[PDB]
Amino acid sequence: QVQLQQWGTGLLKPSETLSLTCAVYGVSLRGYYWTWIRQSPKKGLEWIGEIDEIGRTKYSQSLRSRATLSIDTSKKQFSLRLTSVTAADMATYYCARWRLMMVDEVTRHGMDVWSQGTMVTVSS
Amino acid sequence: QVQLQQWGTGLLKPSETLSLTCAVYGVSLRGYYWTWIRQSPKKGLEWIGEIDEIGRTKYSQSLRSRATLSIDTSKKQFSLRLTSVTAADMATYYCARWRLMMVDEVTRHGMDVWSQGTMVTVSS
Amino acid sequence: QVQLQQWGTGLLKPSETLSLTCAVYGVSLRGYYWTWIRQSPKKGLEWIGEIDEIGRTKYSQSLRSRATLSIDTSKKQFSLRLTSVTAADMATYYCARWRLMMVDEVTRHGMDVWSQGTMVTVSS
Amino acid sequence: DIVMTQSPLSLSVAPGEAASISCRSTQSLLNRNGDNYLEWYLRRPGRSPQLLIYLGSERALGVPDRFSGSGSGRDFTLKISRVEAQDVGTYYCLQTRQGAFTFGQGTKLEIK
Amino acid sequence: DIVMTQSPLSLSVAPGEAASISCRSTQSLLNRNGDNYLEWYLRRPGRSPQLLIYLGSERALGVPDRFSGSGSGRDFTLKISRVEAQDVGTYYCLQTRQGAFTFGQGTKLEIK
Amino acid sequence: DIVMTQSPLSLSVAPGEAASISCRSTQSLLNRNGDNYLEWYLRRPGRSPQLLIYLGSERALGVPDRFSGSGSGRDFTLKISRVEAQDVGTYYCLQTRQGAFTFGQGTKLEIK
Amino acid sequence: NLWVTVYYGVPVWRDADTTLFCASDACVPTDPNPQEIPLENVTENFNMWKNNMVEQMQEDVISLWDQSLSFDPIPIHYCAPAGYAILKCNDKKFNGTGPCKNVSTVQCTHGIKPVVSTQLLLNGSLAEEEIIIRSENLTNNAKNIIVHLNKSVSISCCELNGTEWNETLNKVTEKLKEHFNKTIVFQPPSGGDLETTMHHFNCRGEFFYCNTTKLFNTKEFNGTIILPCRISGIINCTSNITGIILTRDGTDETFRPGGGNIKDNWRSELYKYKVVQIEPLGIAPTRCKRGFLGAAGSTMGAASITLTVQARQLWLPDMTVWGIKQLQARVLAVERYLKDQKFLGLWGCSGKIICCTNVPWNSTWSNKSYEEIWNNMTWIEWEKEISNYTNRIYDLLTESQNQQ
Amino acid sequence: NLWVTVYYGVPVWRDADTTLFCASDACVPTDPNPQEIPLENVTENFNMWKNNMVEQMQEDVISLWDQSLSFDPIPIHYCAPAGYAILKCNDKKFNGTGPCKNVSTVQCTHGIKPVVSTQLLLNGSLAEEEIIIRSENLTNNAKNIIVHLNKSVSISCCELNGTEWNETLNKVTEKLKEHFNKTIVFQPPSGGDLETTMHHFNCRGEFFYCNTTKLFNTKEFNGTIILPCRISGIINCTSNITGIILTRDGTDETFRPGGGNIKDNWRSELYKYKVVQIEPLGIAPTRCKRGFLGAAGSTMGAASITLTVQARQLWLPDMTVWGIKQLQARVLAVERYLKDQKFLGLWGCSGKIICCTNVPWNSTWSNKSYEEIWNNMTWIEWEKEISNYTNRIYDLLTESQNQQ
Amino acid sequence: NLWVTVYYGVPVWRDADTTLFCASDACVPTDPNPQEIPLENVTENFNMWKNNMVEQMQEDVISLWDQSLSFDPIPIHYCAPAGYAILKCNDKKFNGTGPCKNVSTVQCTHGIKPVVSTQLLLNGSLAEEEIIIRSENLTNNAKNIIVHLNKSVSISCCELNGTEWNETLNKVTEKLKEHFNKTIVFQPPSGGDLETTMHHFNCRGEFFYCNTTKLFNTKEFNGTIILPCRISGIINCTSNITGIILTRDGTDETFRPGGGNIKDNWRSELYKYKVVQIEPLGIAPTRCKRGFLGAAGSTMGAASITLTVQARQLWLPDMTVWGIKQLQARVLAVERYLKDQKFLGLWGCSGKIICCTNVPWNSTWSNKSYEEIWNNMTWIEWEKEISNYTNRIYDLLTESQNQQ
Ligand SMILES: *[C@@H]1O[C@H](CO)[C@@H](O)[C@H](O)[C@H]1NC(C)=O
Ligand SMILES: *[C@@H]1O[C@H](CO)[C@@H](O)[C@H](O)[C@H]1NC(C)=O
Ligand SMILES: *[C@@H]1O[C@H](CO)[C@@H](O)[C@H](O)[C@H]1NC(C)=O
Ligand SMILES: *[C@@H]1O[C@H](CO)[C@@H](O)[C@H](O)[C@H]1NC(C)=O
Ligand SMILES: *[C@@H]1O[C@H](CO)[C@@H](O)[C@H](O)[C@H]1NC(C)=O
Ligand SMILES: *[C@@H]1O[C@H](CO)[C@@H](O)[C@H](O)[C@H]1NC(C)=O
Ligand SMILES: *[C@@H]1O[C@H](CO)[C@@H](O)[C@H](O)[C@H]1NC(C)=O
Ligand SMILES: *[C@@H]1O[C@H](CO)[C@@H](O)[C@H](O)[C@H]1NC(C)=O
Ligand SMILES: *[C@@H]1O[C@H](CO)[C@@H](O)[C@H](O)[C@H]1NC(C)=O
Repeated sequence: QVQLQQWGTGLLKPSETLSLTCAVYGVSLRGYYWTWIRQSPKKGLEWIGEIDEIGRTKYSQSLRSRATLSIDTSKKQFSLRLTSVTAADMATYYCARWRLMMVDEVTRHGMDVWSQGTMVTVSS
Repeated sequence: QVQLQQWGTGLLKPSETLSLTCAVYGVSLRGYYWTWIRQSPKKGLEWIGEIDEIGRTKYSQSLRSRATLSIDTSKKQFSLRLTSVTAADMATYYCARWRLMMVDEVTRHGMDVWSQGTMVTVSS
Repeated sequence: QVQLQQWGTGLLKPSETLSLTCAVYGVSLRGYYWTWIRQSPKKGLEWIGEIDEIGRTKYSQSLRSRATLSIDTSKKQFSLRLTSVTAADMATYYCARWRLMMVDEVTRHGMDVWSQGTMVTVSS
Repeated sequence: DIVMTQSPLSLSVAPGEAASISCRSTQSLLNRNGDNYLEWYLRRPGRSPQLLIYLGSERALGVPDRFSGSGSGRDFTLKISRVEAQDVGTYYCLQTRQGAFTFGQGTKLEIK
Repeated sequence: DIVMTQSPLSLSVAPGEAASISCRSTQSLLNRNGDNYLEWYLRRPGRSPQLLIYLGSERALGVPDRFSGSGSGRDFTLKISRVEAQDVGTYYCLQTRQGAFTFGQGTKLEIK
Repeated sequence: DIVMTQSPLSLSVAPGEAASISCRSTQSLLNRNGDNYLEWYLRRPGRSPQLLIYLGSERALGVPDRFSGSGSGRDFTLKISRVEAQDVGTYYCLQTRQGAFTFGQGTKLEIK
Repeated sequence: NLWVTVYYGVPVWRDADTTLFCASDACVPTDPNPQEIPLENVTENFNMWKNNMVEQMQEDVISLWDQSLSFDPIPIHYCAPAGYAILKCNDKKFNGTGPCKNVSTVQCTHGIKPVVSTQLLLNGSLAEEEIIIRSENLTNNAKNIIVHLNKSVSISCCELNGTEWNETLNKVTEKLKEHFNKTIVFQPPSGGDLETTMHHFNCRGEFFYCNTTKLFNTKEFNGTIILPCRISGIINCTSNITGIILTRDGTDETFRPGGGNIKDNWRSELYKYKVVQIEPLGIAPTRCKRGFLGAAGSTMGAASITLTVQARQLWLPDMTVWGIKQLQARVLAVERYLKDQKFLGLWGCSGKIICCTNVPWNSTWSNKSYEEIWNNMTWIEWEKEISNYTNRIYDLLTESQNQQ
Repeated sequence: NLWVTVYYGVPVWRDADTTLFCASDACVPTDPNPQEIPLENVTENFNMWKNNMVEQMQEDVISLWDQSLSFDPIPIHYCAPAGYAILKCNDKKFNGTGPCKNVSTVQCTHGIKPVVSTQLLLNGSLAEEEIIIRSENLTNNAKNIIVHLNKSVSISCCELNGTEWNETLNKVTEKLKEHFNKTIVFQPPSGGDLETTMHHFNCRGEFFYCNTTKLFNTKEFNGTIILPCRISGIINCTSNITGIILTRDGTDETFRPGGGNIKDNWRSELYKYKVVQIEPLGIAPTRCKRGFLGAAGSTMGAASITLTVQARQLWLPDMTVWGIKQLQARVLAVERYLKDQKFLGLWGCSGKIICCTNVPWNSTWSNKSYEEIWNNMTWIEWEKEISNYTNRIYDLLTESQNQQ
Repeated sequence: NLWVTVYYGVPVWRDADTTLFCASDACVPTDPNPQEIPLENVTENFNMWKNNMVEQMQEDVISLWDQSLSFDPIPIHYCAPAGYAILKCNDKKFNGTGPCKNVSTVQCTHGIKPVVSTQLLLNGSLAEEEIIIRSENLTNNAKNIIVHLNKSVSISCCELNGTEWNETLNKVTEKLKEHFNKTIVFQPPSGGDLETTMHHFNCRGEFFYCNTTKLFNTKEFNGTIILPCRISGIINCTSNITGIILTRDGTDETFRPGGGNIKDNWRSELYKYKVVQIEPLGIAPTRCKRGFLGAAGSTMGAASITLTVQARQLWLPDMTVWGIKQLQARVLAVERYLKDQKFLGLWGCSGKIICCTNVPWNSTWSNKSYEEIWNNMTWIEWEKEISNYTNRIYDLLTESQNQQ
């Protein structure tokens, strides 16, 4: 039984910077991938961010540089930071963990446990 | 020099079990194959069975389901057991020692050491 | 800062045996090639002989059976002997120290240092 | 880059029956030795989505033996047997062959 | 699964002369790097057989240097340069490439 | 075996100008990965020659950065940018691809 | 379908017995700053009564006594050689033997003072729980009993500080109640074993055999209480009552001090430790054909992914003299590594830690779904389950490798 | 035509020397149940006089005497290290030198009781069939003679029974008549000092020097005879005679008690054993290009095919302190294996025991037509014949692998 | 363009400290005729003051001295273990510290006479050209100094010859004028404890503490001077004055006999040797996409060419009990070789001395022309030029190799 939690921000004015923190309880973060995804009425599901535990990062081609992700193992959490949020970026955020197998490459399994999610809303 | 010897039955009527014992009086069974060849006044010399010292056995398709092979180590013999001898299977039996050579393969040299052979008859 | 020196032999009549000796002052004969090269007023530059430290030698096709080359490690020098010197071999001999690079095949760098070169005519 | 496309978006199915959902891609989406690089995800309304199918063939932990995926190349599908009122929701296809991981337009499973 | 064919079945040669035997196979008797997989044996009338030629080229202990031969593919042959009254008898050629080992039809050698 | 030929034999160059030499061989001089197997030497009148270009691209220590080389296949060319009273002399190509070594004809470079 | 794969360096261990080595800040290796690596979710069984710690350790301490001949005991440490580890529990309610869930791994044991005591353990390390009862089987009445305290009592010489005893007793028997359910009294053994019935220790290199009867017999202590001692007005030395040794005298029941020997004392002062041997080689099914121990106990896949190459194969000796035991241990470790590397090299597996081979995987070996092997089953128990067929698996792997 | 092929697991041995282990149940490891492996047909050259075992015997026993400074001499076995072997000649008419046929191999020697004695060997293993004579050269008067007995006679000390004594002397004389063609008489030494003339031994912890002059100065005991002895109101010594030491001076030839130093004693009991080096590397001509020591007398083909892949490096004790000599042996063995493995891997034949290489077979190396290579010669004979050119073969193999 | 390539067997070394093993003719490993390998043009800095080998030699001579608890001091030829080298400077004005050319390499050191002396070194190894002065800092620190002589002066018993003393004093004063400006004349000790104030040595089993004061002051001799002392006539002892220990007490200047300690006594000889560690692994740029130390200090090309297969692991003794230090060294050497071979084997460079792999050469590592790299710079300077990035280049090499 492993669980995830998120600390988030409420309503944001357009074009400023907002950060989302997300912590894990129950299992260490040494042997997985941690990713953030977002959902919206007009877009479905689109991948955003991926990170290992040493600090290897990976981002989508759309928001290649407009967002950054960081991790820390002292209290075992990670975080996103997104600058200049706009109206078209209506996005409810989810934390999740990809499981891995090493046979020839880092082959991927499903994303088993999903965080509750924060209804990050942007308005003027 | 090495020599071979055989023991077997005399007159045997069909549908019984034929048991033939063959003893070696020379080098051990460790590094050769022991094989049985059959000669008859009809159709020529044939092939019966092949045995290693571990117990690995090989048989022919003609007598696949009627002949079996046994070995031991205490007194260095090997033995045929052939079920349901028919009238058309009468055949003098010969023991022989196949030499072997190891080069990426079990290259099979000639069969130099041949037993003197024993006559076998059929009762009817 | 290395130097090459050579010992003169004066003039010789045709069909003679002529030996030329070349000593070194500098790095030992450890891992370089020691070769000689001939110069003529009307023949250009042609290759003669090559030696290593181990004693293995290489010669040209033009002088298969005319010259032999050898070395002496104690005095750190080398020499050749040329049997049946002809009147058509008016020559000037040069000693040479080919460098080497050991990467797979022994790649052949240039010829950094050159001996002063010695005159050899044929007397008649 | 990579775009999914699945059918049907919404279907009307009687309770307890079987439904098949087919999603297609634009690239080969086939492993050299492995089976596939596609996953099938399920989301209940208003809750975090779970896992259904990983690698295209096997099922996850705690999922009933009512979901089975198959396909190859540029077409994949999921069969679902003995649907219940609990499972009414949204099915999503996920792709992993290349970078820029991308879902497709989700499909709505509703009971007739 | 493999059948030999010897030729001739019987030939009558003057004593001390040279004779040649040839037997055909149904498959190529060639090793990847070896010589062949064929055997040559004697049989005196009413006595146990002995080795003559192994791997198609060489001869065993106590074999006089009068037995030779060679071949390839689906044809092999044995040769005697000098024959004696002692060697009157039979010669057989044997196959070993596949599992079903099988002899030939016998070659009887008799002196004029 | 291998004959080194080169052009031109003699040059009528103004002071400090650029001059180019082109030497052709009988076959290729290309290593599997190396630039070439060619040497490019110079000699002064009455003095012993020295190294200029080894492996066709680099220059040894003590060589001013005015000598350059290029080429492949059966044509290799060499270039000088600035010349003085020191550089008058004889430029030579040298071949080492095969077991036979040969300089070929010389290149007398002089100043009007 | 499913094909066998070799993993090297995977963190799975097993119980084993081996010779440890002494160190000190007969044995004088240097002791660096130690460190403890926690483990995530491993459950490990511990048993003090079946252990080789005491045997090797007692042999070493007796050797030190023999080599000595006027000295004070010096604290020492024990450490494992290359290829082993020391597992220690952390649960404050450790009942001597049983499972533990807070298990830490170390290379060098904590400080132990080689002091000898007979009836009352002196200079001993404390415990968090107020009082603990340790035994192999307290009900069987065929073994001795160790009582471990929380507040050490100062003993000069000899003298005892009065009421501190009484209150202490008022706790001890209380716990004993919930084990035997009767009032408990005490008395000397009434035996002739003068070597054990009498209390024994040493100070300043001089032995001390002291009589003691009032410590363990009720129906008045008040001020400081005194006892006779012989070999009290001769030498003043101090000591720490930390633990005591109690046995059962075959309604109210009587206990008896002194039942035991030196080994029981030594076990009581060092019992949280267990020697374990790592076995870095694993066989697992997947789809492919052609620091340490930190992740152990976690998911099989997560342990697989964190497995990375290492510069070192399989402390801080600097340039000292190892001695006989270290040299033997190093030789054994290096030959074990050579043997394992040859075993890997027998197959077509020429150096990679991750090794895919061409061998079919049948349903008999596991009978476990592919999902449950790399998402739920930890490495240690997976190896424990597959251990029944390891030799057959190795033989089949080699046979299908060389035959091509 | 033919090409060189490298075999690794080959049973060929050579002669060498080394140290050993002190099996005994100081150098004191354990000793489990041993086993003896016969050889089918090996003619082996034994030589007890040149043997290097006696030196190790004397050094180790002398170290034992110094360590002790009632002896209860434990039968001590000497165990060969890893990678070596011990050969025992079982023929029952063996003069200690020459060929032996019934040659077996054993891991650890039979029990030896290192009892010091002279002129009368005591507590030694008897002869299997009949009394025999051991000597380096019967015609060399500077050499000594060992007379080995078949029916031991007990001597109580001294008090000796004469009924068996003169019969044993008669049998000895009759046998010596075969080797020496003159009547033989015996005469006491009248030597220089105490040790070369009297009988020496030790019993129950004290030494005995006895006047044994009366047992050989034959001109009728017909009963028990008493010999003077000094250091009867003494502890008795009833040790049994196993053999005697006999020497000659200069036609009634005279034999002479006395002889050499203590060393010869261990020659009278450790003469059946030889120490032998295993050299597992073989080169053979084949038509291809691109347990151990058990059947070491079989034909090339049989020994080649019986070669299978091992799972052990190149075993009696368990978790025991080894000692200096054991560590020496183990480190030397592992270094030898590493060197040999690197040597084999230089040609790329790393993982496979059998390797065919691309080198033409220079027929001038051995002649020996291919038929007689794998049908008539033993492996050891093949190595003995090829040893003249092994270095050139190795160099050519390395050069051809380098050339590619 | 340029690609990295690994060479195994490069002659590059670095300063290191290790247990040099004792050896003599408690040290019996014996030694055959030694050999010295000259090095062509290596320039090596020597610092005898900070040498660690003398530290190991001391306290080991002390252990040998204590073990006997008369002595003919055997020349103890210290020698290096496997995988190490001893560099011997060979200049005539080396004075102990600084750069040295003509540096030779030797396996086993020169004979050393471990004779104790305090103020006058006895039986010390002589100088070669002229008297010399050694100090760690002659001017910046008032520390003890060593004076090395040319003609050893024979003294007996205690009994010295005046003429030689006057000559040596005159030459020493003249030489010291070259370093210190003031007039140098030697005054008496005027010190404290008699251990470091008088003359101390031992001879034929007897210690001698001779009060010597006439060898200084004299602000004369005209014959034989006598200085008897105590612990029949005195034993006819004899000795060779070879070196004198002096110390300044901060015009007219005063050196002082004695002072310092005995480490300085054993440093008066072992100042010509340094212990160095071979690191046979190098990386260099070239064009690819797919005995020892003799050439060190020569050009890159010659060392690359002469690097051929050693066909050995990386000696003098033959079948001898090695002891603790030998076996320690051998185990360490084999472990180092195994570690290095595993490190090389992580890439495809497994069985080849040279191996060139697929990694682009980042120009920031060297910033040196290819001609300059492979025609002008020796290996030892190249390793220093790359030592700043060895770890990262190794990691990049592994990362690029394991991708495929
Ligand atoms: C007390 O110890 C016993 C073993 O003696 C054990 O079985 C039991 O679980 C322990 N009680 C606990 C841990 O509460
Ligand atoms: C011991 O402590 C108990 C606490 O309940 C007290 O009743 C009793 O009087 C004490 N006995 C002595 C001797 O102090
Ligand atoms: C287990 O593997 C063996 C491989 O030899 C195979 O023969 C057997 O059929 C397998 N078990 C089952 C139940 O298939
Ligand atoms: C023992 O017999 C062998 C057999 O050849 C012989 O060589 C040897 O000389 C004999 N021993 C003696 C002592 O004569
Ligand atoms: C022993 O020799 C014979 C054997 O019977 C016997 O008659 C004789 O008396 C005995 N002599 C001695 C000296 O013991
Ligand atoms: C010597 O004592 C032993 C002790 O058992 C006894 O057997 C033996 O007969 C005694 N011998 C004599 C001569 O007293
Ligand atoms: C001496 O050896 C004989 C030979 O069998 C034996 O009977 C006797 O018991 C041995 N002596 C002793 C004291 O055991
Ligand atoms: C010793 O020689 C070194 C060589 O550089 C020099 O630096 C130093 O000053 C010299 N010292 C003495 C005391 O000669
Ligand atoms: C020492 O020698 C010098 C030589 O210049 C001489 O002047 C002086 O008198 C001598 N002193 C003694 C004491 O011999």
